[PDB]
Amino acid sequence: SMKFIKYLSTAHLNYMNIAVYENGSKIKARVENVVNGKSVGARDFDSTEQLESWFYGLPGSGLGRIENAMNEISRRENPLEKIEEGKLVIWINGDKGYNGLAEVGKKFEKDTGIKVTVEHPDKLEEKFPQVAATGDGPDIIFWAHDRFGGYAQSGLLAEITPDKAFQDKLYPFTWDAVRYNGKLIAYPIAVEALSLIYNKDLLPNPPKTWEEIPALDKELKAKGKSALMFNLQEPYFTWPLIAADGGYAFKYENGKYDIKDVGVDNAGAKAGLTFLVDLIKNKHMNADTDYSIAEAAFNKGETAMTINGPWAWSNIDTSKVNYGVTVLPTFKGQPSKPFVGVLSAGINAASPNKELAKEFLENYLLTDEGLEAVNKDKPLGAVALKSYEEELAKDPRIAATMENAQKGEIMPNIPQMSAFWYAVRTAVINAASGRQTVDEALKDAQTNAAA
Ligand SMILES: OC[C@H]1O[C@H](O[C@H]2[C@H](O)[C@@H](O)[C@@H](O[C@H]3[C@H](O)[C@@H](O)[C@@H](O[C@H]4[C@H](O)[C@@H](O)[C@@H](O)O[C@@H]4CO)O[C@@H]3CO)O[C@@H]2CO)[C@H](O)[C@@H](O)[C@@H]1O
Repeated sequence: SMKFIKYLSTAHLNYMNIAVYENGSKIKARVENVVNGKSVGARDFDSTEQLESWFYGLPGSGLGRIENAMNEISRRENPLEKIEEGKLVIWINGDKGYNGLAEVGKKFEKDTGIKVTVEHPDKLEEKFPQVAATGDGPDIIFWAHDRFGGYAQSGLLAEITPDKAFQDKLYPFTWDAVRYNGKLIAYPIAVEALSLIYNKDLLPNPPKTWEEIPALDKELKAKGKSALMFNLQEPYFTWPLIAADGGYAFKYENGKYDIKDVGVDNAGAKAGLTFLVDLIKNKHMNADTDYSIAEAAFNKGETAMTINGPWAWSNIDTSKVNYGVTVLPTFKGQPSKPFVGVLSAGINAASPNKELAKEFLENYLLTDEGLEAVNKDKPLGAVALKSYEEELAKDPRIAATMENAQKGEIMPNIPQMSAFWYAVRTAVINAASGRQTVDEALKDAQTNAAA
């Protein structure tokens, strides 16, 4: 879906260039490190013609104009469309099929004359609670369900009330993910869980255990390859290893979560992160690997494995790597325990388009045809819609997604999940980079999560 076409500049500036991709039916241009593929920024374009007209229209010339292009593409991507009556503004994260969703918007616009804009503003899930509070932001926000309880607690979300027959179309556990204080606060879309992704040409049988990875990396470095690369910057990707042997966010009792019973600093969590840091101290992995570096390395056949969600699969299809999707490795004999997210669509309490939003979500998006259009852009994984899931469940990659999900946990949607994530992210980066030891990083994470 992300298919490389060319570098824009004939000469690399400071080992940076602008990588131009065919992105489904659109174009994406990224400011990339030409050595490790690290992406510094990106913007979408309708077509190569629009890309060039934009580029030929920038100030400067020669390499100076490339630089200006890089500065424009690499600066923060801010919300552009403002809420208006008779329009829908949608925010969804940049790794999801937002062009497919826009196509669902076009079906809505054809039927109703209401235009539907889709954006992926940077840090949309942080921008939302600050601007929706004051009447701005989008009509509809997409994120995994863990963010939504914080939003609901602050009054930022309309209560959603699909009728019983609509509720019967989605799996009951996906409704539970978006239930907060006895109210539905979002429409569940898809069920996400990390899986192990491996190159069958480098690795016909993936390791069952994390403990095999150091030896695997040893023999692959000899052939100039890596065993495993994945995004070390976001705790979502490292959590499954941290949870495997006992780590948890909040203990869920008979009825509720106990925000005072935090488990980011127990023996299991310490063991998982220690194994992670040991991979780095032994140079099997690099503390600076982010999402783009790992993706580029795996899709070019430089590393035998990665850890990612379904939103990444079609990029690998395009790369033509002979890949498999399978259950995460065990740690200490215990299954890796990924946090399961339910991609969910909430309606802004400040939206003046609440009935149009409901109509868009229920009768356009949450249909076999609507989800397929999104899925064709970036795969959704398992979907909350039973009719569509029963067809997707025949795909072994979906079966593997659900196996990892079943070995994991649905994320809590309580307000403090935000604090938990921020604390675990700081703990992993500090332990990975050697700014802190494992024990002292997880001790601080313990503190920051429960406050
Ligand atoms: O300033 C530091 C960083 O702060 C911001 O990131 C925060 C988010 O605001 C928090 O919400 C949380 O993020 C969670 C996320 O809520 C959770 O759903 C999951 O995200 C997955 C997602 O489900 C999946 O579909 C796919 O998109 O991958 C996501 C993981 O990247 O896990 C997140 C935690 O890793 O915590 C993060 C900080 O870690 C801000 O957005 C960052 O840009 C900023 O650097």
